[PDB]
Amino acid sequence: GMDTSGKQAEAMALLAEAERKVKNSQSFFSGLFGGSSKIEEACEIYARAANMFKMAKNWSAAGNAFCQAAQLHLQLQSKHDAATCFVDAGNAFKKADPQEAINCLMRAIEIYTDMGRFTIAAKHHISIAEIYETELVDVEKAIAHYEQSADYYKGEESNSSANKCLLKVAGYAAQLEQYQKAIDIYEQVGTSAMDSPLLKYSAKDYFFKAALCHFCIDMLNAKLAVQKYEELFPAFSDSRECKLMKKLLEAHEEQNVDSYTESVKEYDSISRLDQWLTTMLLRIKKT
Amino acid sequence: GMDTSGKQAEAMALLAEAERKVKNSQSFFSGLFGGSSKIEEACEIYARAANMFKMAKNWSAAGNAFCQAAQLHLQLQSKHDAATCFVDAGNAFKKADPQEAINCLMRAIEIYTDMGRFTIAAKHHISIAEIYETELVDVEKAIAHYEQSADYYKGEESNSSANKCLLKVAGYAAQLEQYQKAIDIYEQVGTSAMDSPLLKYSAKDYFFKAALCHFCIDMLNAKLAVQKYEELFPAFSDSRECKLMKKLLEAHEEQNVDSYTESVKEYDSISRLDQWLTTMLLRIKKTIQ
Amino acid sequence: GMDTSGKQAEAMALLAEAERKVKNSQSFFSGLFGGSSKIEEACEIYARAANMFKMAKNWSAAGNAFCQAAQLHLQLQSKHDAATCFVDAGNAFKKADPQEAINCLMRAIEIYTDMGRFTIAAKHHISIAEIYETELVDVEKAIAHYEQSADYYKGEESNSSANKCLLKVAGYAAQLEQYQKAIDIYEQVGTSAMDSPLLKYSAKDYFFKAALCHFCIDMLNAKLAVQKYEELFPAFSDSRECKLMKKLLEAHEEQNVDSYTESVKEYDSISRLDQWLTTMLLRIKKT
Amino acid sequence: GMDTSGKQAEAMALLAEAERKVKNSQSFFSGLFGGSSKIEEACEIYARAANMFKMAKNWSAAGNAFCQAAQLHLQLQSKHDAATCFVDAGNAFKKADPQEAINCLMRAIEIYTDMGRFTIAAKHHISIAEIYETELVDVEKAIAHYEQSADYYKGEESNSSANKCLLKVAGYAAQLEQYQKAIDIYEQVGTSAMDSPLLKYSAKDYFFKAALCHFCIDMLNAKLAVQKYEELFPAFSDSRECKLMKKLLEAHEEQNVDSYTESVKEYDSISRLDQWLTTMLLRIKKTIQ
Amino acid sequence: TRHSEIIKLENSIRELHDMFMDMAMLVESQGEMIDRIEYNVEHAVDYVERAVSDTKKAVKYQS
Amino acid sequence: ALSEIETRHSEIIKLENSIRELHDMFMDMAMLVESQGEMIDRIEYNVEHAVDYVERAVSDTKKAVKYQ
Amino acid sequence: RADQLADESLESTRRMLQLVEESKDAGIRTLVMLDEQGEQLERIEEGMDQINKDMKEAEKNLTDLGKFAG
Amino acid sequence: DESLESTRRMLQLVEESKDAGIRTLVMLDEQGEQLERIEEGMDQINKDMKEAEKNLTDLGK
Repeated sequence: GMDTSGKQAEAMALLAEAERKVKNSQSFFSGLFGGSSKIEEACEIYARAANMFKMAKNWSAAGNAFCQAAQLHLQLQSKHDAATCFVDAGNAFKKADPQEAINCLMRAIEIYTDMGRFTIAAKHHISIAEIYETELVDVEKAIAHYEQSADYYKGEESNSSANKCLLKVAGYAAQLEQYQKAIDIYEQVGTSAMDSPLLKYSAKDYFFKAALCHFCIDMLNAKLAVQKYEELFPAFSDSRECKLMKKLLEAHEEQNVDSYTESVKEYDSISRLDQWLTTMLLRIKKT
Repeated sequence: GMDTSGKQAEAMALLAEAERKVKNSQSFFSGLFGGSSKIEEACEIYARAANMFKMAKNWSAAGNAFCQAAQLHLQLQSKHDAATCFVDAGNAFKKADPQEAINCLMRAIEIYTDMGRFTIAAKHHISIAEIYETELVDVEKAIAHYEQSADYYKGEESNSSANKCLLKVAGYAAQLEQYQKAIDIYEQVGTSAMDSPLLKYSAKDYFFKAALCHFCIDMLNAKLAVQKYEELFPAFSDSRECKLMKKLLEAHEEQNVDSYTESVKEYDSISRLDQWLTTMLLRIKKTIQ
Repeated sequence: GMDTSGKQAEAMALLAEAERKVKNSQSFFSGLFGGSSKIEEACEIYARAANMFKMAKNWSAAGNAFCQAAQLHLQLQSKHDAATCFVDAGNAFKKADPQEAINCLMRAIEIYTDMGRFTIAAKHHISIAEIYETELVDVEKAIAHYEQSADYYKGEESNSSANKCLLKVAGYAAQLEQYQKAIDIYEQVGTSAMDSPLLKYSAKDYFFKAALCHFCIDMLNAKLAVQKYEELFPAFSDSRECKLMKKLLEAHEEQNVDSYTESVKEYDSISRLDQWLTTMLLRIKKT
Repeated sequence: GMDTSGKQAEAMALLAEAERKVKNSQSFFSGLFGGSSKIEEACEIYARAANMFKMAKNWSAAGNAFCQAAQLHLQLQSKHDAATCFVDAGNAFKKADPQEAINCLMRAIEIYTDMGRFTIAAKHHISIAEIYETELVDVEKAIAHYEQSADYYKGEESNSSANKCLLKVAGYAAQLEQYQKAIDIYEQVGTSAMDSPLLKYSAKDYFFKAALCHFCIDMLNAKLAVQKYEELFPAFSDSRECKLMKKLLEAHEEQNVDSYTESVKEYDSISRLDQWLTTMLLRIKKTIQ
Repeated sequence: TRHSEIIKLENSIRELHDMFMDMAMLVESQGEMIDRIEYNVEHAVDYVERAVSDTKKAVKYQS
Repeated sequence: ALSEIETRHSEIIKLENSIRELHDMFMDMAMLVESQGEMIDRIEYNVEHAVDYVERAVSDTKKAVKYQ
Repeated sequence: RADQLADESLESTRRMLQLVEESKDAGIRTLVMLDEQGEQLERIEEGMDQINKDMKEAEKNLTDLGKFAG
Repeated sequence: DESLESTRRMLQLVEESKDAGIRTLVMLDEQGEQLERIEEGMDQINKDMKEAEKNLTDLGK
């Protein structure tokens, strides 16, 4: 609330009487040693003070209070509550300053891995990867996080999530021009999708992308690769992707720019392209 | 109805028992000790009677009983049960008399936001806004409630609900409020959707609405806005919305009623029109001079 | 096979030990006052015995055991568990003999409404209506249950659920040569579907039906109804239904039965009808 | 990687710790008689070692530890946790040893159905059949497991899952088993969808399949069944499959392989095959003489 | 050329029809799962509330 | 032949309309089901957390009873 | 050659009309259906959050009571 | 000539609808996948809570 800052000042005072509580821990708990529940309610006031900080839109203060509550509560007991508090602090830190969110999420990841909870761990790994992508520029750390999350997913037969994460990783690697990994992924996912009827309509796109990656490295082997794909799937040639690839590769034998330029323009006239394909074509067809 | 007649008879009997229980509560608060359990039993019978009232079609009696039970229960250092009973009273009051439903829902919102559950608070905020718009003839409080619900949604990362809330509030404000906010929210939602593959090939309509909002105030700013849109979004130039606006502005510049009227009549041939766009076109046409 | 035979054998054994349990437990309660744990244990024995009867493919005895457990448990001053047992007995009795299923489901509905939960009560009402409709011919009880369920759904602001029941009731009422209820429901639902951003397409459909049933009385009233609906729904004339109805009216005006039948047959050829519409059209053609 | 080797080293250390803990646990039960904590802490050690070991990328010993901990937990009269650990061990063994996974999952299924949970048992039966048929080449046991799962689903009016299982069973039977069961199941599933809220028009394919099986039996049965379905289900009359079947039957009647071959070729060109109808048609052509 | 493009349209419309035939059953099965999970959660909430309340009153009042 | 081409013109108009209805229809589908997906994700997370919390709750309560 | 023109045109119009209307009505029924699952998910979310609150408060108060007893 | 450009528009709309319906299928599939996990978790919690509360109540006697 825009006018809830008087009680957020009172909530700084609430964290202050939590400070009085730690003062009790310093001196008064000698006679109140059985007041472990008192420490618990101290953490409780911590949490609700942080909560109204969140309500007051003070992201830094809310995250600081969350981290303090997590640290106080993680007295070698109730580790789940500490992990929840840490992830709450990370979510609060997502906006404004997200760096410390990274470390708190790492701590929650470690706690869950020790406990044995994997889907949440991989989801937080994806969260840190995406916050790296959208806020920072590091991609290799994002690649490692995606690899680890996909490994966790595939450990429990979570095939689709790992497949999508690996597809994103392959796209990034192709953007990062590591074509062996990209082709291996694009074609493992394509051959896996073609296995079941529910996704047999998607394999063509993966095959076409894999073909481009292959055509990127070795022209002479591109014909053999596309022939292998065609024979593997009889209904791959009929798709416009295979015909367009054949046109491009057969026109590339002779140095006529007009042929492939008009081919790509004609294809674009039916539907708009995306940045990845256009950039890949612009880079590759230069030579 | 014999069924309803006996139902109301037993409801009156339970009301008499509730009177007995409230006098018991007063005696245990002033005459005895430990009445907390006795008044909790009173609350239990009150809830039974109120739910039976709701089954009995006596919405007003059910809501009154629920509100009384809630306010009596508030004294036992408990809040969530109070929140549930208050929301139940508001739901009962939704039909018939919803005014007190508004206030009880405000109380429930206050309790929930004090506790911490944002999403339920936002859901109740949008419920309040929708009931207010459907049954109360006033929009500014609706435009306000939509804004808090949008703030709650976007603050908790729930993007889709916030986006729809912003779109609805901006569209409603455009009709009766200044168009700068309409422009701002429409542009924001369109830009956010452009990257997202969900609404990317439907954001053209939002751009069209923003272009109309620009067109209403002045010509030159509308031309600049549409040029900026087609520059940022190349696939907007080919859109049916861009040719429409270009011919419309060409007609408006020359001050010819027939061309604009026949053009809009033609474009109608594709599908038809909507309650907002027709009024929009009429309003902008009326000031051709 | 052998699994079922065994299950039945040890289930008869368990019923023997269960009757021994109830007898010896009441004896022990009288002679020693051991509390109420033994009654609960007998209840769980009844529950597991009924479950293994169900596994043994003997629904009548399984439902009997479920009812006995429910009555003993509610005798133990507990309802929710008793209500669950009653609904389980009703489900078991659904097949084979559903007559007592009706009464037990009514008892479950009664206890649910006494507690005050409505959605489950409406669900059970519609289930009983379906039982009456499928297994019996007393359509009046089905109408009563359907309208009660519609009342419950509408009172709880579940408009979508109420509309289905209202349409069912309107169709059934139109079947039994009563058209006031059918006309009212059809027109009300058509009006309520006017401003639906989704359902608007079908707003016409319901309207059409009403006119047909409204034509069962006379001609001029049907003409007034169609024109009024057309003014209310300006686009209604776009569809063919209005053209077909005008053809019917004009043909019937001048005793042109042949054109009436030929137009009906042509509309059937382009789009075939159902039993309801065919019967209504032939009944109309009778005069 | 350091992480792997360290995980395996600490896993061996903690497995030895668990073994000595259980032996000292047996000693202490008589020596001090502390109750049964000793065993439960041993089981916790076993579970932690197993989970962190399956994080070590090694599966077989992880599942073995899971099974051992589950057994040492079930010997303390605790069943549901032991059954969940059995299921986890089966999942781990899925990629290590199919037989052990199958045995553990059968144990879990029997204990679950003893508890009284049918849906979980049916899901486990379906998983058993899927793993059995995907890697081990055999059907009849898979057919029995699918039938059991369908029966369990029908026991709790789970119509959709039972329908899908019966459809798969009938397809398998038609491919290999005799056609009476396939005919019955296909006809029943096709006729149980005439009032489908969303599948009011998909049953035609099922009907066609049934007809194909009838034509697998004899031409006379083929025509009689085609007629029966024609009158019983009017819509199938206007279906393309009906015309195709009529053409194929009339061609096969006069013993002109060219007509049958051209009919199937044009049908496939118009619409792609499915790899199941093609084999059936080839078998039919093989008996043209 | 018209024949080729109309054959392409024939293809595309057939795949669209088949795709809807695919979506329908999946959606219906999802709904069937939803109903059962809803029933089970309602049972669980009712049992939890009543059991905890009754046990708490019984173990609080005897003192 | 003139009537044939006129009927085909009517058919193409109808086809445009129907493809003008199905496209917007599918977009409505997409948005609504995406909202459903987000909300199922949220509820699943909350359910799993509740499961863990109640499991540890019973563990601690039974240990405390054992202390008695 | 007008015979083949007319035959193909009739076939095309019939198939386009039937497939278009069928796909329409199909998607239509899906539209009508989705809202039920939407509201079911809403109700279950309400119920589960109620469960979570109730159980959490119960257990925390019960730990407090146990500490008081000891 | 108008027929040909209308055909182009039909191709564009049809291919767009197909390319979006495919991912609709995909996301429907993940929703279905999530349903089983959430249901299993719900059943497990119910089973544990029932056993726990009943055992504690029995011990209370």
